[PDB]
Amino acid sequence: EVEETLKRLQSQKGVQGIIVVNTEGIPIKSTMDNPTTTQYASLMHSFILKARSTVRDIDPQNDLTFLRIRSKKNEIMVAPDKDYFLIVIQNPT
Amino acid sequence: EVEETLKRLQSQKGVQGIIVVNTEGIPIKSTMDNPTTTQYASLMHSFILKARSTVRDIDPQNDLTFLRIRSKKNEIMVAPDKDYFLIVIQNPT
Amino acid sequence: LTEEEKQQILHSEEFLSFFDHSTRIVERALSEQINIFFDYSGRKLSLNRQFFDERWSKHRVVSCLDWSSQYPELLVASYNNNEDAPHEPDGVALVWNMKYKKTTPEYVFHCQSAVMSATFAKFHPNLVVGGTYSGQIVLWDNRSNKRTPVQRTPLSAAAHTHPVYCVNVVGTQNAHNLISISTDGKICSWSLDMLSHPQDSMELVHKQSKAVAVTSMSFPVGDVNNFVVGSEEGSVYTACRHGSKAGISEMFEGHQGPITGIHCHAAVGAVDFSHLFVTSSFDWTVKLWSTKNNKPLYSFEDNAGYVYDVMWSPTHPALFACVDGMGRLDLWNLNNDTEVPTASISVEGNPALNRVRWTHSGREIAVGDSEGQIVIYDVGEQIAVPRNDEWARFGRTLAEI
Amino acid sequence: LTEEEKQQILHSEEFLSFFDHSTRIVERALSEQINIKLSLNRQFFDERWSKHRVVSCLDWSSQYPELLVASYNNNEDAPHEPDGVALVWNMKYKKTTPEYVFHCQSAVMSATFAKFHPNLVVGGTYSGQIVLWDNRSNKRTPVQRTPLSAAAHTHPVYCVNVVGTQNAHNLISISTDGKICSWSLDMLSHPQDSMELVHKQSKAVAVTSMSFPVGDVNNFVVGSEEGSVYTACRHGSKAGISEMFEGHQGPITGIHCHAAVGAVDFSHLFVTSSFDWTVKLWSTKNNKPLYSFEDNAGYVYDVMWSPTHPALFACVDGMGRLDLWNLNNDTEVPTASISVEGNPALNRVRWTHSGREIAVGDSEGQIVIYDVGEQIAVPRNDEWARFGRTLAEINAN
Amino acid sequence: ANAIEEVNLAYENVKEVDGLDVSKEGTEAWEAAMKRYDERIDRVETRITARLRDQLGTAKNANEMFRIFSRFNALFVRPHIRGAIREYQTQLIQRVKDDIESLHDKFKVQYPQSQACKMSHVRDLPPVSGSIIWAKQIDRQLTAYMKRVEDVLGKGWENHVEGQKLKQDGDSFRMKL
Amino acid sequence: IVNKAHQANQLYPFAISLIESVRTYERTCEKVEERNTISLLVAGLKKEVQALIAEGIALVWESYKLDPYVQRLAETVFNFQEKVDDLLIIEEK
Repeated sequence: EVEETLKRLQSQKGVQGIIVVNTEGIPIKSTMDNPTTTQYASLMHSFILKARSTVRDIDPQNDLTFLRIRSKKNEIMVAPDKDYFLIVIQNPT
Repeated sequence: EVEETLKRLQSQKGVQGIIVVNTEGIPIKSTMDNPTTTQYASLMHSFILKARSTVRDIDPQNDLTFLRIRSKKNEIMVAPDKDYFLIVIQNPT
Repeated sequence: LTEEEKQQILHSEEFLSFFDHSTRIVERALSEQINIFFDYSGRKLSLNRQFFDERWSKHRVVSCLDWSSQYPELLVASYNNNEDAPHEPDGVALVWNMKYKKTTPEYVFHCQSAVMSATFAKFHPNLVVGGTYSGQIVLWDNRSNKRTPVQRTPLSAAAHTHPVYCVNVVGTQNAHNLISISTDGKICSWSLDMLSHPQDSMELVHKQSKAVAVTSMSFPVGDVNNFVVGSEEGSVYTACRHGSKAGISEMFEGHQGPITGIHCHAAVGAVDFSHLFVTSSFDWTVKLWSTKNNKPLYSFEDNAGYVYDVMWSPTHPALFACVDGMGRLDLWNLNNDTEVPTASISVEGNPALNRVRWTHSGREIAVGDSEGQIVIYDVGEQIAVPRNDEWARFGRTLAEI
Repeated sequence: LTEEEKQQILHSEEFLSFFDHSTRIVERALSEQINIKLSLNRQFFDERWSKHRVVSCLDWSSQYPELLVASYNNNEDAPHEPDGVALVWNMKYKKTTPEYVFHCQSAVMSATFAKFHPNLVVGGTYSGQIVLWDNRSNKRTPVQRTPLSAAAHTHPVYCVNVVGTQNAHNLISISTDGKICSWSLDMLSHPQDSMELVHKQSKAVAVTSMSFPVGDVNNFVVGSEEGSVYTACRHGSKAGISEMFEGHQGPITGIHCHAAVGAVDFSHLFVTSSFDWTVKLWSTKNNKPLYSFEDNAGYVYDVMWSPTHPALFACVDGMGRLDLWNLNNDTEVPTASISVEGNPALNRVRWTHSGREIAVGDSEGQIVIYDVGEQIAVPRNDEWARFGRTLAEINAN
Repeated sequence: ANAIEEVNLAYENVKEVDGLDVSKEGTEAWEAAMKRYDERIDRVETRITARLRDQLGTAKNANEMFRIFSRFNALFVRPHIRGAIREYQTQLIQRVKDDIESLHDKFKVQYPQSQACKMSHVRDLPPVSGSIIWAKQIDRQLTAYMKRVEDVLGKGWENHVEGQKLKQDGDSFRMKL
Repeated sequence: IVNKAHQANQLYPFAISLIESVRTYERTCEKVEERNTISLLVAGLKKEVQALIAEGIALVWESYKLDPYVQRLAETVFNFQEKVDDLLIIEEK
């Protein structure tokens, strides 16, 4: 049940956006408009695939498991699954 | 206290080597095999620039503070600053 | 097009297992909730030039200033009696150019006496007058740069034989009147071109028969002829120029020493009545007034220094520039501050900033100092803030008990 | 590339903030994640800075909580190491290394925090100087030191505390000559109010780790050479030694007045931990021992009142037993007691500004913090005054 | 703020119950009930000391703090509040001491010695007519500081020795002015 | 010991500032004249400090100059300690 997980994450402390990629850089389950979900998760998907190629260049058996970009205004947690990935933007405080 | 910094931050388990590469792509602070990590430092800095473009392009007023790249074999945590960067690989210990 | 049915995989029984693992990673990362501790991490006054050129400003004390009421930022500075040479002129009316960025006096005018006042001929860009110390309000073509008066003044009882501390214009092309006000207990509303006979020369006398010696008077905004006369010691006088109301109407004080600076202002964002005239006085104070209230808002007691002038241009009319005898250009806002100065600057050394006048309908402050020195300011931060009713709202709070 | 360019940039006055933020960020990422009644909370140990270094004094931070200045009297062990250590540690992060080391040029004594100051670690030293450290700098050397003139401090400053609001913030640091001096928290090259606690007999009264009642008064409880707590002022005619609380037989070691009022009366009562082996409850207007506690094994190095529960106190001894005593239920026995590993001569007792936590300065090095949730601000305002009255009734046999 | 509510409530409730418009007795039990209201007063005094230390902590100089202090001098009468905020009061009196001594210095480096002489000459006020204005100028500022002296400490202004000596020296200075 | 305790009780400040001055003077002299250029630049203050300390150590054990000698050496040691920290910082980093 992803619906209870999303609804439980609505009133959580500082949630900027709960989305998830769905078609290899092209999300479907969108809680925002077209750019914030699709274009931003597309850039995140391409850059995390480049990070996969980066650590793959370090060691091909060393793929990626999780990504956490914490910044001044946002903390983007990326959960890389097999085909589609996951992008969740949260507040830093 | 540069040696004190190397000994204290290297004292934490999982840290394979404090290979701090600057923005120039040169290993300004390292304690491991220089030719193997030189390519890793240049590659990781190029993708650090990719992450900087990610943060500066998704949001205009955002600044990249810290990065966590949980890989399959290690946990490559990147510590980017305003002037230079830091690369430290910490395994899931 | 991305897919055909986008909600089928969201409703599928196997794709949600992938979402279950992804949300498991979500719950794995959301349980941190740790922030970075700081540990002592931590993370305007556009002063323009100064027209100081001793070729005609050699030890000459600046008398009242006058902004370019006809020119674009090309002010005039009247000069006090200087005895640097006996037969040479005491005061020299000098004009400069802020628009041209120089230091030498643009137009030099030295009559026989000391120009206690100097002003522009309204809607006559080719004429500047100077009310001298001996009483000869003397005319000069401004752009001709003639250092000899083109038209002197007959020293008569109806005219001024007294130092005209403030000569100024009031209305436009039809209502322009060269009103020279002196210690004669009079105003002399001369004409701009002819200065051999005053058109409306009236007395400035209250119930007493003594000739009230004026001291830094001023004119209201919009030419409503309600000129406020600063007597020999305070005594804010309300007066008119035409009809039976002409002359002295009523007095009021919030000080004792002679008034130093007083002006008016235009729109405060089309809110206030625009005649909030704040006087200043030699008894070390700066008090706000209005023609409707005999004693409104607080007297900013500018102690430790002989106050000289205040101005508040319509670009954010809540911006008066008060000074002292020890050089403190304190310009601020009552809509923002209470009594403290927002943009306060202790000028170089201890200059006696005689006149600190903002650029009307703009912002740059002409400064007439102890010596012939026209230091000019600006802010670059005190923008004309809209809804500047707080200048009146906060003022009414201080006018209750 | 070259060693000259690297060593010039690494030592440039650009990488000071880079090394500070690099150590801050890597130490911030030290919290290992996962991907699959006395509590005895934590012990503080530093290798290059906390070993055979006795703790001079501890101090809780009123601003930026969970911070304590562990001052250290650097013994004759390592002379090349900069004498005097002031380590700031973190509780909220749960780290094993000290957050920022603040060494000095002399064995730091009674280093405390500075109220209404975010980056100002103040502290007396063995050289009679109340050195000052800044949290912004990377160099752990104190940039501001204290003079040693006749008006300035002479004895090693064993107690420095702040008194006054934002209008007149005073840095009252006292020497054992009775020379009390109010200093400014910005410039440290000249004292503001310098004088000596002149007494009738033996003017130079060996004061010891004084305090102030809640309200920041000028009166401080002087732990004299033999008890004789002199509540003294700094200004006026009452400046210097004013009141004497005698009826004691030893030098006070740790003396603390009433902390923040939690749920009882103001309780203008201080407490004396001393070499007399027994804690003694006193009032600021009694001049009679209000109550003398049980003779603890060893001295009583320090004592402190909790702001949450202002009716109890924690004290220590040479054997290593921290004893907190409430008197609303107990009469002659301690409330809650716990020991530290081995037999360390526990030097300090400092309750956190938020209360219910105890910083215990051990023998040498380690600093053990405690946590409790049982003793809270229970509104027994009347029962505390009633028990104090029964104490004043039963003490007079 | 809410101290006014406490004042009104306990004021009527205890002031009109002490004897409840009945007297001529030993007037000690009546006094005890008004002592109960005095305890209510003390509680309000603590509330007012907190409130006024905040507003009087926002301003601290001899003039700025005095403005808010002057707006509440009547609250600054009773000794439980006055003796407690006496810390700030002594600071204000010391600043007024420095200010009056600066006024002495102002008459030292007076008007003809300052640029004001010539600046007054712009308005034609020579030292025979301007130094006298400087004299009454400092007289006016001294009157202001006498109000500071007698209102930082209200009816107990004489109790503060510094303010009393300032009054003496300042009035002798008025005579010099 | 009674005479020493009575004299220390009257004015312990001399001997106290002397001990304070000894530790601070060691930390002052070292970090002050630790370099050639540092000692040559601080010689202007070191001359007066050495003159006061030498005149105090020479005319020591005086009824009207012992407290003055100890206080002079202590004030000079503390001033040399502050200037020592500044000189050592300018010489090293």
